[PDB]
Amino acid sequence: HMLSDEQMQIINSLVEAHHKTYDDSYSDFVRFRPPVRRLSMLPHLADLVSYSIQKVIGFAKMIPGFRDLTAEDQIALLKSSAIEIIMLRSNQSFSLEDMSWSCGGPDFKYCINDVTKAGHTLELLEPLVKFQVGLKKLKLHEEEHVLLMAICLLSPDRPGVQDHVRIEALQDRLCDVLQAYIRIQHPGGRLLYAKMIQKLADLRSLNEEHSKQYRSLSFQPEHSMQLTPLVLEVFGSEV
Amino acid sequence: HMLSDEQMQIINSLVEAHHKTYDDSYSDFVRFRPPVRRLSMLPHLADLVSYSIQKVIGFAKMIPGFRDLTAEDQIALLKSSAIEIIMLRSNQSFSLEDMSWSCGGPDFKYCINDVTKAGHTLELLEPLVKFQVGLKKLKLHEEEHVLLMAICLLSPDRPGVQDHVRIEALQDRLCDVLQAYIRIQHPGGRLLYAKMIQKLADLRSLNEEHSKQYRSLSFQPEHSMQLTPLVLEVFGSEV
Amino acid sequence: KHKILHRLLQ
Amino acid sequence: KHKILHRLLQ
Ligand SMILES: C=C(CCC(C)(C)O)C[C@H](C)[C@H]1CC[C@H]2/C(=C/C=C3/C[C@@H](O)C[C@H](O)C3=C)CCC[C@]12C
Ligand SMILES: C=C(CCC(C)(C)O)C[C@H](C)[C@H]1CC[C@H]2/C(=C/C=C3/C[C@@H](O)C[C@H](O)C3=C)CCC[C@]12C
Repeated sequence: HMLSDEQMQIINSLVEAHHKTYDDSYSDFVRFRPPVRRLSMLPHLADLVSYSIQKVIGFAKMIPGFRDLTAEDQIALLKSSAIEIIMLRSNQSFSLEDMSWSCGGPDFKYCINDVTKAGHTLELLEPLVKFQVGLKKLKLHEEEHVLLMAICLLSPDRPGVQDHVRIEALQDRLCDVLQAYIRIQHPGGRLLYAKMIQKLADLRSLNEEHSKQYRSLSFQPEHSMQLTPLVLEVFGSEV
Repeated sequence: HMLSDEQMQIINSLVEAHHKTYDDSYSDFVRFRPPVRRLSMLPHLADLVSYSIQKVIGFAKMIPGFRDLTAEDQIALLKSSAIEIIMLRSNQSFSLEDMSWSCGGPDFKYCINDVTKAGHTLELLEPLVKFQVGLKKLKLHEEEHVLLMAICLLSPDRPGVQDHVRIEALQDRLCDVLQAYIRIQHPGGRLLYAKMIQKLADLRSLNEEHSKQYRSLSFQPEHSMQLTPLVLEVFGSEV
Repeated sequence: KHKILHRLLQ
Repeated sequence: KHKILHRLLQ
């Protein structure tokens, strides 16, 4: 009926790592290629994603146990989970009032229609937005949002993972933290853990549709040249 | 004592091609990643170069005879001449009043010190600036500037060219145009052609120092990730 | 090999 | 192979 000392240190270092790698001011967005509203939004959103991958890598390196994985498994885990973690962390800027991501003035407010102008279609953006409002209605604690991202990232059921048992145990140690956290520290949350595990299944199906729609981008050199070298490396097929 | 009809059509289509691919307003510079003044200038100048390569490719495709080369020789010629053509076309924005490239307000005015903040050292920027003021003092006609770029681009003495004779003949046909042009249409220019051919030799030695200083960039992934996919493709070693 | 340049060269 | 990610992963 009370969190372990180990379980709160896990929560601590995961919450601190999210604060180091998530800026609520979004002030760095002025450094991206400006948005334009042909694929007019693709340079700005490709910069936005590229920046976000760098933040996700910074977060991941501070999940307890992730550094001790081989560099191969680290890369395997980041390559196939990155768009899910971005979709997850992006909920901090999502808003039900506008059904958009509000990261600034009108410039860094990302409508559904802006993201279409980046080479993605409704069949991704429709489930993605729906996912965001469901996620938003869970009204998660900071400790739960942060745990969910790390549980998502530490999925052993991902292409190319070598050490299935080592990461499965890591993901299990984190799920136990989340289950205990919700039960001890979240009133009225007895049905919440199941709803977050559901959100992971939603992420796989969004990840699948994105990577398919991304392949269609990356095969047109006129569009792929608008990406960044990190994006291309993270979302392409290698070892 | 009078230009051939063939020689003026060559001049015509080369001058029109430069106007299609060179904007004197520099209005597109707002679309680059903004400059910052660690390598703070590298994102903005990497965008500037990447844009310029796209313009040089547009110019080259309209040099008479360049389209009929194999795609291999076209790529060979563009890969090893691109930074020289950029250095050549950049003279349109250079200014002796400031010894900088003035493409806008204070933002798109590129001091010598800004370019150092993009990962290049004085041993390139010192000969480069000196090259620009010498080039500027030639006070070239539009027809000569345009011819010089195409003569630079059509150099058969470049790594990987296959059809040495076909491009040598093309470069010869263009040099004859320039020699005749200067003699017929440029009063007091009887020593000018030799001075432009000298500028080509200057370009080789600047190209050599840049590609060496670029190798030192491209081997540090933290810096190379700041480049664009076109830059990386054009300045790297492939077939 | 030279994906972008081939496309840019029409 | 994964030049940037290896560097980013320290
Ligand atoms: C253009 C897109 C990808 C193009 C490529 C070229 C990668 O295919 C579509 C993606 C699928 C979706 C998913 C999240 C979506 C968004 C996130 C907003 C934020 C702001 C802040 O909260 C930080 C946070 O990190 C974050 C990323 C809104 C834009 C579209 C975004 C990236
Ligand atoms: C940062 C640099 C390269 C970095 C990489 C990453 C490529 O190594 C240094 C280069 C060597 C030099 C050469 C020309 C130089 C300049 C040109 C200005 C213009 C404006 C307009 O006139 C259009 C014109 O096209 C053009 C390019 C000024 C900046 C430094 C520039 C690119």
